[PDB]
Amino acid sequence: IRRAAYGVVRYVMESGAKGCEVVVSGKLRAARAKAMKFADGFLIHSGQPVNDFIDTATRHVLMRQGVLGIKVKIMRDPAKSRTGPKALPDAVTIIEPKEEEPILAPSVKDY
Amino acid sequence: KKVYTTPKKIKHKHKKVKLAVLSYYKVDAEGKVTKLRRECSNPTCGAGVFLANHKDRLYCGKCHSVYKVNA
Amino acid sequence: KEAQADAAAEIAEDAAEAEDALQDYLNQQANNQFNKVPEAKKVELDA
RNA sequence: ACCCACUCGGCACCUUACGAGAAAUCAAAGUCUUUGGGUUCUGGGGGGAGUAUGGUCGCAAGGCUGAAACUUAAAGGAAUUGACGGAAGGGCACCACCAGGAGUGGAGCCUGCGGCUUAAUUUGACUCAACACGGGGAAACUCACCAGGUCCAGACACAAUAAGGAUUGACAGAUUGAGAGCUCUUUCUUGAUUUUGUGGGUGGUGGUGCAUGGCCGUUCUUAGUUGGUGGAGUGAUUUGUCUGCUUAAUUGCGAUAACGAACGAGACCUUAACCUACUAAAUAGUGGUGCUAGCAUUUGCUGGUUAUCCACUUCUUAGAGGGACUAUCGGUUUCAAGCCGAUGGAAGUUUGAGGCAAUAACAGGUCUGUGAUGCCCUUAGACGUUCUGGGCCGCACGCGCGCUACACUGACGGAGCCAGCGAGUCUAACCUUGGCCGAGAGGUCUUGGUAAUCUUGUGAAACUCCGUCGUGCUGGGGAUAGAGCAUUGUAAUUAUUGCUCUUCAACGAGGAAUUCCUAGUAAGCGCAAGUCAUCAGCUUGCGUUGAUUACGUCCCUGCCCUUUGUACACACC
Ligand SMILES: [Mg+2]
Ligand SMILES: [Mg+2]
Ligand SMILES: [Mg+2]
Ligand SMILES: [Mg+2]
Ligand SMILES: [Mg+2]
Ligand SMILES: [Mg+2]
Ligand SMILES: [Mg+2]
Ligand SMILES: [Mg+2]
Ligand SMILES: [Mg+2]
Ligand SMILES: [Mg+2]
Ligand SMILES: [Mg+2]
Ligand SMILES: [Mg+2]
Ligand SMILES: [Mg+2]
Ligand SMILES: [Mg+2]
Ligand SMILES: [Mg+2]
Ligand SMILES: [Mg+2]
Ligand SMILES: [Mg+2]
Ligand SMILES: [Mg+2]
Ligand SMILES: [Mg+2]
Ligand SMILES: [Mg+2]
Ligand SMILES: [Mg+2]
Ligand SMILES: [Mg+2]
Ligand SMILES: [Mg+2]
Ligand SMILES: [Mg+2]
Ligand SMILES: [Mg+2]
Ligand SMILES: [Mg+2]
Ligand SMILES: [Mg+2]
Ligand SMILES: [Mg+2]
Ligand SMILES: [Mg+2]
Ligand SMILES: [Zn+2]
Repeated sequence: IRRAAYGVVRYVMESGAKGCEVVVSGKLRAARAKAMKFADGFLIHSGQPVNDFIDTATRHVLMRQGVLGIKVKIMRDPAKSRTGPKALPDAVTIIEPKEEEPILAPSVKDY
Repeated sequence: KKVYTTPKKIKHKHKKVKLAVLSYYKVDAEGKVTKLRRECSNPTCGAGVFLANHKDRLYCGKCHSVYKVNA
Repeated sequence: KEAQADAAAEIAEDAAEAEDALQDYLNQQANNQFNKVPEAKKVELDA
């Protein structure tokens, strides 16, 4: 239940995702229902960027013992956005100035 | 729940009987075959099928129901 | 470790798949081909 | 007597820690693996047990000395973190109060819940977080209940039966609620499709939401979670993440062994506001002109004319941009974040309102949404399924959401007459204008519309006006009931709804209790949508009219936050 989940997470992460999340709900071998979260990197859970970046799916895995949930959540690197906004609304970048060589009594050139 | 009341008296579906069937084609002697049990008049029935004999009754079975033919 | 290496083969199967490597008949018309006669008998209506 | 310094010896306290400890902490509990100044006593897992036995002391109660068999894998220490507390201290909010509004609670009915009744009155849910909830407005269906009647749609595997017939169907008649061959009478038909048995399946609104997925509700009208380098601890951990300050907010400011960060809040998204500036429109609309009617005449005033043209985009529409960032100035505050007032502004209460919404928790609800499902039960006299009728509406009563009233800020009769969100018919009968007929309900002949084009300007209602009524249960109120006509639907009886007449109840402002709310809000009003053949007193939206009162506090309640205790950690069920 870990080896599989953690395996997925590694492949998705290595596929360039900004982040991803794997949840398993159900019952394995123990009569009581338990659940695990598996998550790495970066994810936002709120706002419009939700629709924009994270992709989710749920899947019912039917087994001998019963049925488990697979909820998978993958977040995509907003830089690569192609068609859409290329960063979270969060992001604010200041452009970096350049060293100056001031003074220089005025003169002038000609053409 | 409740589990089984009932007033006895169950039912049975059908036997279909046994009936060695066609001994009915009457010969006379050797070898003429005079063919008892008259045959039906409708195109779906190719005269292979016949009519049953009851009181007031001549009935085609090949017609599951249709066409009472009375004589 | 067994999960990380699990994704070693997921890359392998993914990287080796980036390159990697008539019964004429026609039963629609065969009933039209077999349409040939001497396939039946019809005679009836006595008495 | 008092003050200063110094020194012996006291009772103590403070700060450090070289050092010690498992730690809490310790100037001894320090100078112990770098282990030795002298000396006395006691302990050797937890129970059994300070019990039994002996000896000894005592008047006694009892003191000293003091076992074992057996049992058991932990008991125990200090500290960390959670959970909880009928501990302390700080907050927050009309699901808290204050200041008020409008009410419910009383009345009639409507509806749901309990109860009783019942052949059955199917069932889930019971404080906020059950009870106008399951989209739950049930005449058949729905349907899970009850009274009775059919069918297999029992795959498939082996076996048995049997081509001399394995099996299928039915006319009439009996029968039956029934033109069900259900069953039976008689006897035609059918042709390996079925049948019988076992194994194995299949359906089930059958059980289990205390076996689950998923979904949802609640905690939460909340503000919390985490990691990088650094500081502390042997360690679990901790500091960061904090007294105060400020914000709706772990929102910030400031203090600071922390610095600088990420999820959540914020940003973001939608919708309602603002564009005489950009792009446009006979499916939106204005101006001008032809055509054209009425009144006045002196040029005018008020209409008609889906294309007779010309021009335009203020109004309508939606693409693209602009705009607000609490701006300007000024008060107050660590002159910090902020806060408040004033001017300007479409807009200054997170601009108003929503959508989205971290970690975590519940044995919350849902197996009665699901061909999502484990397992259990059932599976032909069925808990499958279908047909007929009944029931979910049954009525001494308790509870809850509502609706309509008690009238003169009113009923009633004329008449003025004003919105917005929606919806609407293809292999079809949806939205319906208009002309007739009818008191009405409605009927009939037609017509536009797959819709910014037609219904429709949805001429809605409250409201405004002129009258009739005059405080008298009155003409307020419309329960209950009789009688007739219509509509939906195969079916209306236990009366689907609609109309007309008559009948004319309770209720004269409602005890203890208790809900909801701070601006286009409350409340009053009707409309559209869902449901829908018919049925809204329900719900989800919408616009119309439009106040009184706060702008605060922790008193009640509820809930967070520290502090503190813990022998809980399945965490006070
Ligand atoms: Mg964020
Ligand atoms: Mg947000
Ligand atoms: Mg130390
Ligand atoms: Mg009050
Ligand atoms: Mg009151
Ligand atoms: Mg309710
Ligand atoms: Mg029925
Ligand atoms: Mg049948
Ligand atoms: Mg069988
Ligand atoms: Mg069996
Ligand atoms: Mg089912
Ligand atoms: Mg139950
Ligand atoms: Mg549960
Ligand atoms: Mg669940
Ligand atoms: Mg509020
Ligand atoms: Mg803290
Ligand atoms: Mg415009
Ligand atoms: Mg102003
Ligand atoms: Mg429970
Ligand atoms: Mg379900
Ligand atoms: Mg009911
Ligand atoms: Mg009036
Ligand atoms: Mg008439
Ligand atoms: Mg009266
Ligand atoms: Mg009246
Ligand atoms: Mg009153
Ligand atoms: Mg309706
Ligand atoms: Mg309802
Ligand atoms: Mg503690
Ligand atoms: Zn025949």
